[PDB]
Amino acid sequence: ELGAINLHALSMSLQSKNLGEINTALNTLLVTSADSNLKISLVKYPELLDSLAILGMNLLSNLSQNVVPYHRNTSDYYYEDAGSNQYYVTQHDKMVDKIFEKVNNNVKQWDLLPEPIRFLPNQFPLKIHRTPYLTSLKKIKDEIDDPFTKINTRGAEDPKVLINDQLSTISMILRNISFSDNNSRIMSRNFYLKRFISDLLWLVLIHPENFTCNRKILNFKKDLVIVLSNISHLLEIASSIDCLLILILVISFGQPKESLTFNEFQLQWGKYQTFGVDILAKLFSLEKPNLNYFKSILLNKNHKDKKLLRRLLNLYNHNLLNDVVSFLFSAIPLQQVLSQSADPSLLIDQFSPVISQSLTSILVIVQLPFVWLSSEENIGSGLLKLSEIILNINNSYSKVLLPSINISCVQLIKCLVEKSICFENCLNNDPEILKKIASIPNLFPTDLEIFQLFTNPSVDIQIINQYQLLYNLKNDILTNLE
Amino acid sequence: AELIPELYSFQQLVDSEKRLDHFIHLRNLHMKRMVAQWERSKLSQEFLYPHLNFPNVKEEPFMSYSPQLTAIIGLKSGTSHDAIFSIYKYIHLNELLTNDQVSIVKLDTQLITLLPSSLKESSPDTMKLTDLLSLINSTHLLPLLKFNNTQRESQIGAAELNENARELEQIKPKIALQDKEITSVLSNLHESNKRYRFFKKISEDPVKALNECIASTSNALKVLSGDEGYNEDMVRRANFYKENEAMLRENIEVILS
Amino acid sequence: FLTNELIRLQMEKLDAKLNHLKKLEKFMELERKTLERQQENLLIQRLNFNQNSSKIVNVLSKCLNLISDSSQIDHFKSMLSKP
Amino acid sequence: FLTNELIRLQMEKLDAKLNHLKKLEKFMELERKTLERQQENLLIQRLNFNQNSSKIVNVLSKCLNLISDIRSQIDHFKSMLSKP
Repeated sequence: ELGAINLHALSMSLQSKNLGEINTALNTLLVTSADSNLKISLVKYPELLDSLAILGMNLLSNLSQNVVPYHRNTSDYYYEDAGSNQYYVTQHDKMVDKIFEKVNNNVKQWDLLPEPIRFLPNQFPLKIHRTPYLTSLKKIKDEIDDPFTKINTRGAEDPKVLINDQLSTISMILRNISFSDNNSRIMSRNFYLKRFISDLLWLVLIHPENFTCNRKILNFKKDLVIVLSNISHLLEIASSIDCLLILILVISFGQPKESLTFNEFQLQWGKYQTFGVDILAKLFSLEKPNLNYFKSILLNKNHKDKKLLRRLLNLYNHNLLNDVVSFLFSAIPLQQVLSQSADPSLLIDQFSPVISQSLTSILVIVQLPFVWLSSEENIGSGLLKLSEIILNINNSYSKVLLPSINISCVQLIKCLVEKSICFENCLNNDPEILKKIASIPNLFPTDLEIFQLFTNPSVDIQIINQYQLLYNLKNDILTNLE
Repeated sequence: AELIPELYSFQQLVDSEKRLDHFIHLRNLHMKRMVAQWERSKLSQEFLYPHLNFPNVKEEPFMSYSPQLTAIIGLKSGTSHDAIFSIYKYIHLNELLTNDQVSIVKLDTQLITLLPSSLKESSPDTMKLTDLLSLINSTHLLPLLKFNNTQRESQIGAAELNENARELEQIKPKIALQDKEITSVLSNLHESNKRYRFFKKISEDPVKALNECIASTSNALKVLSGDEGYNEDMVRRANFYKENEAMLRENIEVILS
Repeated sequence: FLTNELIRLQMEKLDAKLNHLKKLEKFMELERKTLERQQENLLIQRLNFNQNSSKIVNVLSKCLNLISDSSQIDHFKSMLSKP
Repeated sequence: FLTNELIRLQMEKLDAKLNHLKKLEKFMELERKTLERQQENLLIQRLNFNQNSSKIVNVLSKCLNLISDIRSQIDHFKSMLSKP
């Protein structure tokens, strides 16, 4: 609303008392919500973010430890005195006191600021919470009215819900802060913020029950993936755990039911399943020898951290990243190719290309004991018909069309050849594969289409080469089949 | 959203046929993808049909070729389209093309003999094949019942595709009605579920269930109206001997008060 | 509860049945027509290549005579480079 | 027990519907694959034979060039015979 001017509320937030925390947190949340003219600039801000992450870490911690803060019987919790000193004592003379002490009767370590993040003793990894968007109805069922709602829609008559909603509000305001330049202020350097993200993840998914309303869990997942969307730079300090966490977070969406495990999403409900692949591209483009490499180790099937990692993979039971493939294969098809026109496509088309980009990128990362193939009466590939659509569009938004179709073709050829050569190297399957490969209606654009293409547009040279080499591999497969 | 088609998450799954009708719905989605791609498949199969002109074996369109042409393809008549696709593949195989436009192709007597009168011999070029297409579309295509057959071609599959689309649309609204019924019975299921949960919880130990439902009803009454923090604690002893944040909050107060 | 579920089953049955009818009719039609087109294409190109090969053999006889007075495409080109 | 009758019947109908479904499914699929394989077969057949036609054309062109010291086929053949 109004009033509500200053920024320095951070001070009060930094303070460790329930009162100040409420007073600020609620206000500043309402603030960052308002945007008509209300934005949080950056001058000497950062202190805000620090304070925030510190607060969240401590609260979530002692929550996991199941102990209420803000109220004990200790206070001003260290030394209090006015002893024998003016300014400089505790030299040699101090031992005299010992002497004194021996005749009158007739060093420390200090912890760092935040607490540890993982290895927490009570918190030991047991598989829970790998459930899909379905829980919304759970949420409904939870939020459903019933003689036992236990939704204290009012304030904290008990501190548990207090901590819950506290963290909730913190998450929300954190989201709202994250919609501008000053993403650079958030850019992977608020080591505090990253610690917060990490441990929050490690809880929300490995969540021994302390969260009241599942809807709170949804909120957390949701604004979390959003604020991720507004990151386009490094992550994954103490990576591996965090990398797997983020993967499970994005996998949260899409309906499950070898073959593809994911019914493609009927695009009229959700918009987060978007954010998922959005991040899995953006925050994954960095070919720096860390992130890509973490997921590469995730191909496999302090030091205790490593124990954790495999500890979850077998606690997700073969391979798993096929699930990531299937997930990536959602939201593209079966609606635009089933519409009445190609214009309403362009909207979600804008969204589409990053997906194929992510896919082909991960296919640079698959070149060892597996069984993988993903064209088995599961998708076919309307990619060809889609390419034709965008082509006809070309000769009849923008700036994304040509790259989309190009990378679609590249995707096709690369996945084909990689499948073939992989099951060649293993050679655990009959040459029927070729015949199998030769048995796709969604494949190998007809040579007549190639020909007529070779004439009209004349504005697609690179694409012409794409189709050219594609058809080349096609004819090769035909020949060497016999 | 997800609520609208289904709610099946867990219901105690008593007489768990819910997995089975689940599978039924799953296979419905299967059939959905099936029919979708089938429509697309029929489209694709059609695609070639308007563009083919090979059928000769069972006005008359096969126009004869030139001596140059019968020297080129060894075929005497037919359509220009077939000949031009042939020479297209000819350029492809001989690879006389150039790729810096690409339609510039290095001319050869195998070709230039198609137009030797204009003194193209003065310049064997690497020129636009389109120029040749323009050249050989009437320059060497010249001359020197089965009307029913024009019927049995591309139009067939198109028409049957239209029929299939029409009958699918015919059946659609019945499906819509069934979906309405689905939603209805689902909501009824849902309410009945709530009731059963309530009732069995009463079966458990009616004392606690009664107390809790009563208090919740009261709380609902209040929240649906103005709200007050504490219904009680006129019994001072409890909430004050067993609580001390009172002290600190007070302290904060008196400073201002 | 079980009553309502049985009703759901009835609905699913209706759905599946109508879909089955669609499947049978439409797809048998499509596959029939495609098979016909395919076989037409097959036999027509068969006889096409037959006419071709015959012509080629005739040309072979001719060029054989001509060279002598100066598949088998192998021996043809062999004698060709030989001359 | 009429209930149990109904239940078993529901189960059996479920099984039968599933089986019919999957059978017809795979059946369509294999038919499609057959048609496809054979289609591409025909395609490459046509390709190779047009290639052969063009090939022998280039061959006989070379031969005509040698003579230095279908209609056009028999034409050049008769011309060579006359030269001989």
